[PDB]
Amino acid sequence: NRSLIVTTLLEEPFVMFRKSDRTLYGNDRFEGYCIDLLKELAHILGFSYEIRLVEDGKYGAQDDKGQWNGMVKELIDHKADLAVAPLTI
Repeated sequence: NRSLIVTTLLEEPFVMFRKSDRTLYGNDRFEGYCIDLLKELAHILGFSYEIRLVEDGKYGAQDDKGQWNGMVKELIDHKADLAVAPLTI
């Protein structure tokens, strides 16, 4: 039942800006493919989420210490629960 904290980065058309004439709050800032996937997945497993921004604007990028940034280090330090955007395996 629990809001799996989403960090995000905007990519086209995976996670776009939502452009509407409604006033958009947070999650409503973002439209796109993985948003529709996330709604599907919440309808599957019956819990919830909360979309936030990325910590620096990056997809992510390791250094030579193993030091990531972006959404990658957002899920390394476990300071999001989900990361709705295209992230490579």
